[PDB]
Amino acid sequence: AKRTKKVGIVGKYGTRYGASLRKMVKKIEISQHAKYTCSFCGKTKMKRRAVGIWHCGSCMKTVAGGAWTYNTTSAVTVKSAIRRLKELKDQ
Amino acid sequence: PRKIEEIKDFLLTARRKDAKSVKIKKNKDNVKFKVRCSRYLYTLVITDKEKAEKLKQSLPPGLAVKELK
Amino acid sequence: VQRLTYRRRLSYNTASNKTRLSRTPGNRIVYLYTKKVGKAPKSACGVCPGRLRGVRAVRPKVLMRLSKTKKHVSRAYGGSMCAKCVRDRIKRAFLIEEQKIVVKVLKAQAQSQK
Amino acid sequence: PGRGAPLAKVVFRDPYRFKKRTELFIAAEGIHTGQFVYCGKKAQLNIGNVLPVGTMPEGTIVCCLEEKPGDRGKLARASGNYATVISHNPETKKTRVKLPSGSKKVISSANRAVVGVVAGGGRIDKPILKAGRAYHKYKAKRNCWPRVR
Amino acid sequence: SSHKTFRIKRFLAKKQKQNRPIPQWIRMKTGNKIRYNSKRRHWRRTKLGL
RNA sequence: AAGCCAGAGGAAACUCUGGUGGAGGUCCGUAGCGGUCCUGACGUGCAAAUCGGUCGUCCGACCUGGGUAUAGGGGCGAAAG
RNA sequence: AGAUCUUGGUGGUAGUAGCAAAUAUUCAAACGAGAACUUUGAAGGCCGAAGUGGAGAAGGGUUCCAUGUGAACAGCAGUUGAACAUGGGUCAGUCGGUCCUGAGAGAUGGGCGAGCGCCGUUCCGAAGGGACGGGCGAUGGCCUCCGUUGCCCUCGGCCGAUCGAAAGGGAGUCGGGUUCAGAUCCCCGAAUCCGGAGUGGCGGAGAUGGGCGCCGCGAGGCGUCCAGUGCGGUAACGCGACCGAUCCCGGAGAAGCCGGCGGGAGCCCCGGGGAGAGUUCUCUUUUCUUUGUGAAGGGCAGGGCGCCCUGGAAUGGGUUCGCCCCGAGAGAGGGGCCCGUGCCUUGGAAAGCGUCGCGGUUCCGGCGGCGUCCGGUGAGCUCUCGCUGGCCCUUGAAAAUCCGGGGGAGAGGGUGUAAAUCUCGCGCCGGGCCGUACCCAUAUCCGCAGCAGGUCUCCAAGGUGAACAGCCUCUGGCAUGUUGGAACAAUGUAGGUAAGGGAAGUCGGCAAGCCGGAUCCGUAACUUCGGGAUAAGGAUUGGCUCUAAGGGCUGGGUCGGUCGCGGCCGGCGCCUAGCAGCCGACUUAGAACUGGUGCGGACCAGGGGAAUCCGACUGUUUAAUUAAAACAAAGCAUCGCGAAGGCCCG
Ligand SMILES: [Mg+2]
Ligand SMILES: [Mg+2]
Ligand SMILES: [Mg+2]
Ligand SMILES: [Mg+2]
Ligand SMILES: [Mg+2]
Ligand SMILES: [Mg+2]
Ligand SMILES: [Mg+2]
Ligand SMILES: [Mg+2]
Ligand SMILES: [Mg+2]
Ligand SMILES: [Mg+2]
Ligand SMILES: [Mg+2]
Ligand SMILES: [Mg+2]
Ligand SMILES: [Mg+2]
Ligand SMILES: [Mg+2]
Ligand SMILES: [Mg+2]
Ligand SMILES: [Mg+2]
Ligand SMILES: [Mg+2]
Ligand SMILES: [Mg+2]
Ligand SMILES: [Mg+2]
Ligand SMILES: [Mg+2]
Ligand SMILES: [Mg+2]
Ligand SMILES: [Mg+2]
Ligand SMILES: [Mg+2]
Ligand SMILES: [Mg+2]
Ligand SMILES: [Mg+2]
Ligand SMILES: [Mg+2]
Ligand SMILES: [Mg+2]
Ligand SMILES: [Mg+2]
Ligand SMILES: [Mg+2]
Ligand SMILES: [Mg+2]
Ligand SMILES: [Mg+2]
Ligand SMILES: [Mg+2]
Ligand SMILES: [Mg+2]
Ligand SMILES: [Mg+2]
Ligand SMILES: [Mg+2]
Ligand SMILES: [Mg+2]
Ligand SMILES: [Mg+2]
Ligand SMILES: [Mg+2]
Ligand SMILES: [Mg+2]
Ligand SMILES: [Mg+2]
Ligand SMILES: [Mg+2]
Ligand SMILES: [Zn+2]
Ligand SMILES: [Zn+2]
Repeated sequence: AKRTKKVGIVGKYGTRYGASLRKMVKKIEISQHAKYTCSFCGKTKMKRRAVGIWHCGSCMKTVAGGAWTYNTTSAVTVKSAIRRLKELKDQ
Repeated sequence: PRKIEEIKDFLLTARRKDAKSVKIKKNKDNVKFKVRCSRYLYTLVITDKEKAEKLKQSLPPGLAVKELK
Repeated sequence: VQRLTYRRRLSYNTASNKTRLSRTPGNRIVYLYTKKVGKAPKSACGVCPGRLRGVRAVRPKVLMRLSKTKKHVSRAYGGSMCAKCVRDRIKRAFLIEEQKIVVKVLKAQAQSQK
Repeated sequence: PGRGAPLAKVVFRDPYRFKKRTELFIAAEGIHTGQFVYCGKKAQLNIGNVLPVGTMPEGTIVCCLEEKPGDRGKLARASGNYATVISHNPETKKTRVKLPSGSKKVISSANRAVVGVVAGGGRIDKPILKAGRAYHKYKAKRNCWPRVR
Repeated sequence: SSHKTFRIKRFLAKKQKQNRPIPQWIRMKTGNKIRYNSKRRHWRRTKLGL
């Protein structure tokens, strides 16, 4: 059955640290411990090893990513911008 | 210790220069011929008795033939 | 029951002070001081996590008294690299040299026009 | 340990003798093992490449910027941070850039930098929540944490 | 302790050798003025320097 | 606690139930560490700070050996001079 | 005569306080002048495996062991002693140090400094003194030919001395016996590591085959030419070696904490067979003890594999306690590798042990007989190995040392019973120096002491029980903690009980008392929705006799149509709603009967509720009068700083 109404993964923290702080850390912990689809082998085995380091179990590929997510929206926009500036630079 | 499988190997092991002595042990089930070489003790196990006696007379001379019984 | 004592002056449960129980011909239990568990080599590719096969896993100084055959595999890079990554390197080398030939031929035929 | 940015162990070839040179670049976000990075004046604009700022366009952003032309990277090294190449002037060989603090700095056009943002993301987003977590954080850095007013 | 250095062992050896009573014939010498070894040491009463 | 299985109800979104799982500066409580109260004992003591019962904590900012570093207007201090 | 005068001595107090923390002693005998205390025997107890047991580190330094003494000391005594005196005792290639580096310490260059010096540790250094390679030579000499040596060429960044761990890294010793005191060190027996072999110690490998002319009945020989730095497997990889430098690459060393499973061992438990004891008032085929195989080899189980080959999977399948895995190759079939501490074997029974005897060498590793057997269990406990997970704004040493690979500079011989070479088998020699006794604590250490304090570890039985709890016991140990005897006043210290009332006592329920385990129900306000919560409240609990449920192993044939009372194929038949036999733990639920309603019978073991103040919580704090509301904390906010910098030392 459903075990908690709303705390979910931050039920391990009990009543401590404040409801808003637990809610804030909840989504970060979910993204931290989530398994992402590897973009190299296609398997859903890309998980965080340390902060900023994301390793795939299958193809043994290690990627530099975000602290809590596999990639940050900042870095994604940066990659798109660098591609656009490269294709503008060359002709 | 090393276990010699057949009889010819025990013969040319006993005919070695470093063979100090041989000890013959008569057990209930078998007879053990143990030659004391430099590094190892080589044991040959003979199940019957006539072959053990034949080996006893075919041991080379100039070697201690100590009986353990 | 019979209780045991260390046989050496190292009295702490350190990594070098590991024992196992042994029954002597005198019908008593004693400590035998074990050797550390050795590890097989890891592949020089540094990608696949398994350790190599056909190589005896011992402490590093024990490899000095082993024969040559016990420490390698009869293959190129044998005992240093895994078979899978050796095949990958063979194919990669051949195909990249073929690609070099292709681009050389391509520029040689492209330079035909002033 | 002690920094939030992952490090990238990158192996080059020595151009003058038969040897392999191992470097410890600061990992720009997006790079992966088995990737080829290119360092020099003629390197292309890709994440992880190192090339002088003067050869970069007017809006690119960079990771491990040199404060002086010839030392190793000094600016925008902490995780998630980056600098922006604002402007150039071919005469006097100067490039104006924007630092993570928002300040504007004029540097030589020969200063090298890594393209992209440094990995390690929004590490400061997560609340620490625990004096113990703070203790473990600063134990890997230095003796500064329990701060008496 | 059981583990000790050679210099420590030699120091203790000298202390052991010189911790003994005076010979009986000393008191018969002409103008002795010595009654007993006043430098006797017991292992439990007073401890060595080291 | 998350994650997972099955059954059921729903048009969907999803929901309910029973298991599984074993998180946590989590709870009771040994050893350990500490030292609340009796303002108990003792108070020319066993002791120049100890003892008895009762107690706080007991997977962590945990306890502890050894090796090192910091020396006097200096050190070191989750701070009591 | 004074100075709480200085030093020394002596009184009253006073034969006084006191010799009261941790349950406990008793009987007989011996020695002896002398016995509450010594020794022996018997009995009663305690520690109760987290010990009052067995061993170490630090520290001590001879306290260890034997003999003797009874001066002083052991706060009574002593025939005893950790006292005193006289002697004796510590044996190593394989146990440590020694070697390595760690945090760090610290020379030189340089810099500073009046100066002793101190800053600095790669920084302002001409910082490599080495090298199998090639050449020039001296022939030193068994002048064949390889060993010497000087110089030249080439190559050579540990880029920094050195020190730093008896718990880190670090090759390789085990079994039995032996002393008054030593043993993994001595003796016996089995091994093993490292180093060396120049005149090469023995084998084996390399390596000894084809072609053509001839002779020869064939087989087989002669001459010539050409190979020959091994071989097998599709593969994983295998085989006993398996040429090779400078150089390069890699591995091992070399890695946190926690969880859950599984394998192995040791211990525990159960059923028998022996041997020896115990009980026998009655019963008990009974109760207790004991019932081995080291290292190192070989073989085989067993465990693991993110290793290979065939093949291609949806009606998706496999699979764990959990997971998890698959067209990047599932399931299935067949292989390969690693570990192998388990079993068997050599060691090995000759030793050891248990028993029953026989000789004596005042004190024999004496001699002899018999035995050392068969099984079954498991969420058991402890080690160990493995698999798979979780956590981290924490990612959990380095270096000696050893090895593999890439490359092919070179070396080796002209077909010889051959060469260079060899990580293969056997053989030969050596392993120096230092430590090693004992205590390791209610008596060998520190605390002025034989001081209720302090002081780092290892092993760990039975019952009860959730349990390394408490309580009782076995192995082992001890004598009640620096004295005894006789009484049982007050006051005390520690522990109990108390009719009726139930906080009226007191600053204050201080102290004590109530509650307490488990099972079945049942649980409020409030809330950050996680909690509160064992809320509160209620019922049950023994013994005995049963009843149900929860599993594991094998085998299910229709038969002589025939001869390897047995076997190869087949006419020869329908367990397919699964049976038959055997074996096995604990656990739960229910029922009857039963006791003076007693049953978590000892032990273990929350009193509860309604509020107010403060601090969010967990944490920390005045060692020796304050544990708190104080400090810390996450969170929030502000400030400085782009390195010629901010803050700080000097
Ligand atoms: Mg060590
Ligand atoms: Mg064994
Ligand atoms: Mg503060
Ligand atoms: Mg003392
Ligand atoms: Mg807790
Ligand atoms: Mg608690
Ligand atoms: Mg008091
Ligand atoms: Mg004050
Ligand atoms: Mg006077
Ligand atoms: Mg008195
Ligand atoms: Mg008294
Ligand atoms: Mg008892
Ligand atoms: Mg002890
Ligand atoms: Mg003594
Ligand atoms: Mg006395
Ligand atoms: Mg003495
Ligand atoms: Mg140099
Ligand atoms: Mg050293
Ligand atoms: Mg001894
Ligand atoms: Mg055996
Ligand atoms: Mg398969
Ligand atoms: Mg026997
Ligand atoms: Mg000793
Ligand atoms: Mg004491
Ligand atoms: Mg003192
Ligand atoms: Mg005492
Ligand atoms: Mg008493
Ligand atoms: Mg007494
Ligand atoms: Mg009353
Ligand atoms: Mg009453
Ligand atoms: Mg009142
Ligand atoms: Mg009143
Ligand atoms: Mg009270
Ligand atoms: Mg309440
Ligand atoms: Mg009943
Ligand atoms: Mg508080
Ligand atoms: Mg608050
Ligand atoms: Mg304190
Ligand atoms: Mg205090
Ligand atoms: Mg206090
Ligand atoms: Mg606030
Ligand atoms: Zn992948
Ligand atoms: Zn690989």
